[PDB]
Amino acid sequence: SIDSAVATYEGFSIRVHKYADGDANVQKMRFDLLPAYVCFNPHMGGQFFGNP
Amino acid sequence: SIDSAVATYEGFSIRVHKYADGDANVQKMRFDLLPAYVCFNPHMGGQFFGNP
Amino acid sequence: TVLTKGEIVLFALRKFAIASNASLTDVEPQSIEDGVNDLEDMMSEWMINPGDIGYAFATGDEQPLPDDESGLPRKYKHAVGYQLLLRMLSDYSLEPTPQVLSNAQRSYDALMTDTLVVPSMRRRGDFPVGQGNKYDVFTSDRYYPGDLPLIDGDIPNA
Amino acid sequence: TVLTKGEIVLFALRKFAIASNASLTDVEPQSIEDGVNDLEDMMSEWMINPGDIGYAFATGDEQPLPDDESGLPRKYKHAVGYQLLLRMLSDYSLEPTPQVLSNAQRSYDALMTDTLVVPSMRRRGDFPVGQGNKYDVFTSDRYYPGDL
Amino acid sequence: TVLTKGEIVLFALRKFAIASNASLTDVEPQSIEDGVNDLEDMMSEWMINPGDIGYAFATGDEQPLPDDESGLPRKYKHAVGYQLLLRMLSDYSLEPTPQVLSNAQRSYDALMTDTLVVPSMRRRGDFPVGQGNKYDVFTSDRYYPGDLP
Repeated sequence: SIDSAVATYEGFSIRVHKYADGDANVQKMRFDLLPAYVCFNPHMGGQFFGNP
Repeated sequence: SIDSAVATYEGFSIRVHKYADGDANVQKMRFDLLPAYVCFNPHMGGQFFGNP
Repeated sequence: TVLTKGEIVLFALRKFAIASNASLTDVEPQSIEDGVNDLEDMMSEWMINPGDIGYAFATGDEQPLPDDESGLPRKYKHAVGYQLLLRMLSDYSLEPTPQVLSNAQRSYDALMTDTLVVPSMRRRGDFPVGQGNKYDVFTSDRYYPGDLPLIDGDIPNA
Repeated sequence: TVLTKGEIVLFALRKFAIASNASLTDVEPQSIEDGVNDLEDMMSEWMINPGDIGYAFATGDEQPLPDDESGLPRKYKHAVGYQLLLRMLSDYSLEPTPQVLSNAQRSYDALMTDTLVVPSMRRRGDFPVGQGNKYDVFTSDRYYPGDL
Repeated sequence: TVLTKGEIVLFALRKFAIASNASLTDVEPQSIEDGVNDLEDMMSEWMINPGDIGYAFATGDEQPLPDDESGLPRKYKHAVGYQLLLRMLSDYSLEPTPQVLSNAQRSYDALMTDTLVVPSMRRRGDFPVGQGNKYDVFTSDRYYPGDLP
């Protein structure tokens, strides 16, 4: 029971929540996102620099 | 994200909110109005009494 | 008439004839002190099963004394005395008798009868209230209360 | 007030017919040491079947002493003492009377009454929640979580 | 406060009052080693019916000593001592009292409760997983896998 919506920005979805504090009479919002990472094979990447 | 309504009385609108902060069968209500006052020229009003 | 702590142990000793008023032999004060301590401990332990019955516990670091009042009414003296007497027979290497056991059981039943309370079952809270009660959509009287809902707020993942 | 170790041992000894003013006998230090060690072992095993009663153990390899503080509430004294007496009685080749057994059982039941659990099992997790509470807006779950 | 193998034997002797600190008559040292051997063999057989409880065995060609660390927690002391006492009373031509039997039974039941384990039955492996599980995303989703290994 909290008002919410979903936004999109370059194929990334971000959930926005809107709620308020009663006694203090203050409104606030928040944006969240939850990522996850993998590394399949370390032998397929690295760093390259100009050789002498 | 708080249930509310608007009540009218002699052309004055009052905002009412209900919330349930606390976890002991404790509910809360509040009614509010914000007034604005201006004085144009003090030389056009005042107090008057009787005279002997 | 106030019921002193020290009167209970004397009542028990008189009842089982260990030491009485008209006795050519009497027990030392150390045994009386131990009996008062045992009474205090048993009254502390009675807070759970028999429940509070108004006993006056010693306040602070002060030790119990036989001359201090206990706050117990007169109607509880027999029950408390029988319970204490049964709890402090093995101190003197003795054994109870069937008549004393029956008297103790009867006194305990009398004590438990007075403090008996039978709770009642309240309605669930999702139980409809009939149209005959003339409820209103204005209020939440359409159902019985006692649900404690809507504790939402911060601290997410709920 | 404050309940210390050893005083429970003295209570058990006095309650049975050993080392009491009524019998005019005197307490012997070997009995005190044996009682303290038996109390330590008994509480260590009591950590299992009864939940806990807030006993205080020795920290490190320091030996227990009769002047130490057990930390138990005074409402467990009779139960602990009666159990400890029942465990000591075999040392002096003595058998208990039925009244002592009844007193110990009553004290143990009183102790057990104050340590109930009643887990109150919850729903499964695939159990549907009703449509009457409007699981689209008022709540987020469409099925019960079932665990924490 | 480590628990030694010799302390359990002393506890077993004191409990039935065969010998104690104030006995005025103590047992010969051979009985102590006999009790240690009996305890070791009792644990060897306890490896079968009850679960292992962390006992330390004299691995190698050596033999146990009364000053060797047992490795048991203090909570098992009464249980082990009572069981050993019941095992070795007949050595001295005696007979246990009902209270000792009840105490030993209570301690043994406490140990059993502490070491209890309850298996959970898995599905056979020919059980059809429901269509509502989206069973074409991983393997062992068209049917349950069953017990592993």
